Amino acid sequence: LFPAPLLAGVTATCVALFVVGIAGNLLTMLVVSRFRELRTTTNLYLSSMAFSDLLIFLCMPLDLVRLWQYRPWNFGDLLCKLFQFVSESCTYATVLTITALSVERYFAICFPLRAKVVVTKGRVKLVIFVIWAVAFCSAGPIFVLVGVEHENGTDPWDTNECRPTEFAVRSGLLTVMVWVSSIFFFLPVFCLTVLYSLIGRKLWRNHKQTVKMLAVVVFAFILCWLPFHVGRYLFSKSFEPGSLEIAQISQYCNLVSFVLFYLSAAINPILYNIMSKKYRVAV
Amino acid sequence: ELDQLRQEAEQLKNQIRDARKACADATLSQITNNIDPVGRIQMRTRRTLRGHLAKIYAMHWGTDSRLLVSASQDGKLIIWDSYTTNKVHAIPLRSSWVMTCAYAPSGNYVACGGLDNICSIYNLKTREGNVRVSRELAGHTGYLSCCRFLDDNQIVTSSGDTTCALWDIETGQQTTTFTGHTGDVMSLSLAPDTRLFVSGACDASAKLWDVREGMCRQTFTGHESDINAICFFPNGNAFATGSDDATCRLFDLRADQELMTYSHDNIICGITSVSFSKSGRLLLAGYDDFNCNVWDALKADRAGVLAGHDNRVSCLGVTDDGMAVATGSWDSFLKIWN
Amino acid sequence: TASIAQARKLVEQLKMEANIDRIKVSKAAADLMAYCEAHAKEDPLLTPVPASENPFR
Amino acid sequence: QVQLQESGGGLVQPGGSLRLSCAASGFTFSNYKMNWVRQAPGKGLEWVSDISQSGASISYTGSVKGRFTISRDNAKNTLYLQMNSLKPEDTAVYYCARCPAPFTRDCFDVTSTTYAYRGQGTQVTVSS
Amino acid sequence: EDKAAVERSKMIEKQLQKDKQVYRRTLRLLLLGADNSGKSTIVKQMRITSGIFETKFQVDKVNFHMFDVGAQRDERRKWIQCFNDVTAIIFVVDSSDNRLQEALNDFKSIWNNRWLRTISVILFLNKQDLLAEKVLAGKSKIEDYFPEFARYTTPEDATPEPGEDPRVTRAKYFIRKEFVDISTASGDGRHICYPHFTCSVDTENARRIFNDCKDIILQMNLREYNLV
Ligand SMILES: CN(C)N(C)C(=O)[C@]1(Cc2ccccc2)CCCN(C(=O)[C@@H](Cc2c[nH]c3ccccc23)NC(=O)C(C)(C)N)C1
Ligand SMILES: CC(C)CCC[C@@H](C)[C@H]1CC[C@H]2[C@@H]3CC=C4C[C@@H](O)CC[C@]4(C)[C@H]3CC[C@]12C
Ligand SMILES: CC(C)CCC[C@@H](C)[C@H]1CC[C@H]2[C@@H]3CC=C4C[C@@H](O)CC[C@]4(C)[C@H]3CC[C@]12C
Repeated sequence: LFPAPLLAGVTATCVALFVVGIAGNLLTMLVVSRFRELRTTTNLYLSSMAFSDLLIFLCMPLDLVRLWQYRPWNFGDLLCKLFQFVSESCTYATVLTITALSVERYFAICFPLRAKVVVTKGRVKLVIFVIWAVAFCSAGPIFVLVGVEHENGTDPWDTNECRPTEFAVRSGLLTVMVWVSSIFFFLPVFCLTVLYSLIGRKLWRNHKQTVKMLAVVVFAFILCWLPFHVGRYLFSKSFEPGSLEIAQISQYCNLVSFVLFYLSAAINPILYNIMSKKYRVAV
Repeated sequence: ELDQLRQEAEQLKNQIRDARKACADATLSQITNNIDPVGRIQMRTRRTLRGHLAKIYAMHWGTDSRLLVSASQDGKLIIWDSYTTNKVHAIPLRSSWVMTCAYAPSGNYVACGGLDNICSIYNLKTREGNVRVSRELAGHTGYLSCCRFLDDNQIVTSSGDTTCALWDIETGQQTTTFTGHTGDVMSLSLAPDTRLFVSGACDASAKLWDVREGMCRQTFTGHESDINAICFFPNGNAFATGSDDATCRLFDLRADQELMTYSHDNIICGITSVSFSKSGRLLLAGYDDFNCNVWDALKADRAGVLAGHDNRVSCLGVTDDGMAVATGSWDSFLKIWN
Repeated sequence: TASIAQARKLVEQLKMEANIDRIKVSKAAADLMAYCEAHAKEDPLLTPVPASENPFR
Repeated sequence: QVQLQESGGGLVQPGGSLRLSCAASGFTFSNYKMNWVRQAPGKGLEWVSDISQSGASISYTGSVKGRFTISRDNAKNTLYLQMNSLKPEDTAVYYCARCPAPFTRDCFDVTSTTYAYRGQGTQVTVSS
Repeated sequence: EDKAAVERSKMIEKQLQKDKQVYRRTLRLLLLGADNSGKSTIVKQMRITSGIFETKFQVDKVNFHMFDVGAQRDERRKWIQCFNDVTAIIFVVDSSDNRLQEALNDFKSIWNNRWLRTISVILFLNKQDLLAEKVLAGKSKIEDYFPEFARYTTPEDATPEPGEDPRVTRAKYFIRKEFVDISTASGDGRHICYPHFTCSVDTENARRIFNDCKDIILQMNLREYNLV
């Protein structure tokens, strides 16, 4: 599938994003672990997000083989299922940490004197645990959704592909998973837009650069994640009768969504860390 | 008459200058040049003490060389065990603006004071097992800057009202009052024999006081700005003063003048604390820039640097056995170095 | 009116500082050198101690 | 020792001029901001003017702006105040003070209770 | 034994955390002013040989500890350093024009001090009824102390505070502009001066402090939350 140059470019950009994102997410964790004065609540959320992004990138090579190298998935079925589960759980954890970080930024800006009391750092670790628990619970159905399949007319060694199982396609599990995933786009996007719009209203009433970076954060989130969920929905729809003409659209959309999905993990440290003077000096 | 006495004072100043110049047959540098440099003094942070919410203003080692009290302006004295970093006591203060703390040589009491103008003496060995304010020495008309126990019943304090005071803790009244400084008295160092103490008092001058007679035996000048710290040389015949002019100076009581000046053109910040090592070969000085410097007290060379504090180094202290040096900073951490 | 007394207080005080028995600076420098030389080996910071005897290790 | 010795100034007719000088000893004169302060009869100490280490920054109190000019000579460790168009209200003892610490931008040197780093002052009288 | 020592240390550390909560949730203010400034009266408006006084008051469930220097000498370059971490310095200055240049110099020293160079100043230009009476009377002239006032004219964007004769507005805004010039001419946005025209009888002074602290804390939150 696809032209070879297209996927060559995809893998090149993905390797570049791999190095960049690994560097950023390692830097965040090292800076937060070494420096005691940097163990603030926002930096705890960002350390969790850095871990999630690092795990996504570590899973990236397997996904890229699954997409480009096309070496038949002779590896364990448990490996396919578990690595998909890890990738999905880290995705949901990153999204939920972004949402929690926006909600904590809305406080401490619109209620600077209330946040000094209401926000408790002891509870922040519980919040991170709850984020991760929800991510795991939501990515749990991956073990029912994904599996190693083969072309019915060939040996189960030259066409083994880790993919959503035909049973899931037939049983309707695919669509319900698509909508459950879309929850992790609609809730974060609405929350971010509303809360950062209120923050921008207050600050506008330096502040110009703060508002500009908030707009950049929301725009980057939308750019990276709207193609992801739209491509998942298209891929689900492409298996219905008469959907032959939209199969190519789904393929291209999911390729661009792959690129942007890993761009998101590469860029999160840039969006949330380097904008801080304290972080930059800490580096 | 005012003018007559002024002329007499100036003539006596000239006489004293000429006498101490006549005594200045040779310099310390010209005498110590033949001794081998101390080498590069490399020291590492063995311990870091955490628990103070605000900047640390003073610390003092116990005579056992293990327990140390620190004072923070969040309103707490913490007595730590430096070996394990266990907190032995945490005393909440009635006034959070504490600028000094002291550890009784017997270990039974600590003292602290500050902008409240009161020296609070805390009993550490109560039968009930809880620390209490044993006494509240009042009578100073300005913030306490330093305090130091002579004994479980006597403590000498320096104040921003330009005077020092020797107290009787049992009766809580100034046994003696030491006057003669014109600026705030910033620090005092008690002599090893406890029969004398020196004080540096924001008038670029240090003074030597006899505890029993209550009079100023000698006045030493040479600094260009306020003296923030003063420390006795281990034999008790000399002392070092650090000041805001970014230089430390060594004074000898018997020669009655300044022997050595420890400064570098790259240092343009004031000295906040000074201390001598066990043998007196190393002079450790904390600075307004966030790191301390270790000087060869004899050759006046900067032998080493202690970096590791993110803010002002406010207090310094060497154990009685000389095994480690504690540095406390405005970042609220005490670091033990060895 | 009290300032005239203070000057007096200063003047007389300077006298008790001029009449002390000072010594040559060379003697003081030699005494400090002798003390440091005598006590050098007893100073852990000047002479780092073996890690076994260091209580902070 | 840190000492500041001021000379010049005395009895002068209104509308006259006077050049006060101050010789500084015991400290590196070029590292400190210098100030002119004054005490009029029956009043407290009042800051008159200030000049920075290199003289690049100068400031005057409003009551004297346009009449007095402050200067310093670091090679000679001297501070000068040239006072033109003397007024009867300028009758006062003039003290030369210096910043308590070097390389600083702030000063705390008008205090009555024996600020250590100012001189004994020189009387400047304007009368008929 | 060592186990008992560790247990005692942990018991102490629990109390230390309990106290850290209160310490972090409370805002500390340093009240500075001269003898003629009515700061002593402002303290009495905070109706909820010692060297320091504390008045603790509450606004919208936020606790403020305001510290007034008590029995101290007039030399302040050393004990002022104790206040390098307060959230704000409330600097009260009397408008009587003459002590104004003295107050300007005090504000300049506070502003440019190395250890107070990140602390914001809430500037209470106190005693404005007295300022109005003095200006209207015409006997005292600001030009005799500040010659630049001879050519200062009120900005067109200045709030008028209805009911003020234009002379009063011109004088009060010139006095404000003096301190604002001092505050903006040195340093940078690392700290901000918040000028207010106040009277010791004003019942809203506390509220003003609150409104300013919200801003001061806000400016730090932008840093603490990686927004700038
Ligand atoms: C080839 N593989 C690598 N890719 C990139 C794919 O996009 C796919 C094949 C494909 C390739 C090219 C063009 C068109 C379709 C399409 C998209 C779906 N899908 C996944 O595997 C999904 C499984 C899933 C998890 N919750 C869902 C909700 C609704 C639909 C699906 C899922 N999970 C991920 O992708 C991970 C978790 C690794 N992030 C396989
Ligand atoms: C199971 C895998 C997939 C994910 C588990 C999430 C883990 C890695 C998360 C959850 C809570 C997080 C911790 C929250 C608080 C702190 C304290 C701080 O001083 C260092 C980082 C540290 C210790 C975080 C490291 C990462 C962390 C342990
Ligand atoms: C892609 C979209 C959703 C990005 C949202 C941008 C947010 C973060 C910010 C950026 C600039 C902000 C605006 C800047 C200025 C003003 C004027 C003010 O009187 C009302 C609020 C308003 C109108 C702000 C609303 C929120 C705002 C639009």
